[PDB]
Amino acid sequence: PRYLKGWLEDVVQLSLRRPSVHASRQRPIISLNERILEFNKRNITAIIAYYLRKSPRDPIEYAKYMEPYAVGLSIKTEEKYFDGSYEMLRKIASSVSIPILMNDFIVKESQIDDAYNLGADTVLLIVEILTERELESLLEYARGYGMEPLILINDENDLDIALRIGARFITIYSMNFETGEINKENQRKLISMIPSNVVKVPLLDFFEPNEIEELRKLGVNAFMISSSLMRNPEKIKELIE
Repeated sequence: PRYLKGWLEDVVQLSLRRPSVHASRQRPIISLNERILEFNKRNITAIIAYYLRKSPRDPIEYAKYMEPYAVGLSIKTEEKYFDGSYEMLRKIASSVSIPILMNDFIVKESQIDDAYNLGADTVLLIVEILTERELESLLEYARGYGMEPLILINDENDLDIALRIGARFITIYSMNFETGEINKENQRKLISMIPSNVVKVPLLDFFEPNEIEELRKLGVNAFMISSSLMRNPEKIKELIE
């Protein structure tokens, strides 16, 4: 990975030393990008429900609530800052039958092995914390499992590296990791720069209906929604309806 500052460097250090799990996988991969494409074809609004426990609700109950509606779940497995775990990942992936994104700070191959062995269907990769060669190598490694990883971009330089290595599945955070805040203006700009054959997923804390169709008409394939659904989980039924 690169050398970073602040909590993010602590997390990268922690991730580098994270022990690998001895679990072996319990069910097939349920492809997240492919299910999004299927939902697009069928005109079903595609929502990744984003859970996390803490940042710099019961996770199983959340996952079961969202299962009938979400295109996938994002499950945070970073431990120190987000209070995530591998065991919770495992127990969600064994409890619901929709795709699971392992949302973490992946800086080595064994973390992708951990994702596969725990039941996750794909992993997050973050351009900002990796070199281009690392990103490419981790991209190919994930694809070895049948996982198209979800590539996180925060700015146009991140986008350009993602496209340079051939990414096919991108999440647009447009986030300053120092503040945890999303630049929604930049997000719209970046979405408008991504080629049509890349599955594109903005992260939204809140939405309004106007905003959802304006983004759909920019070609967005799915929406990953955090705060609104933690507050009001029932909103995902409205989104599907």
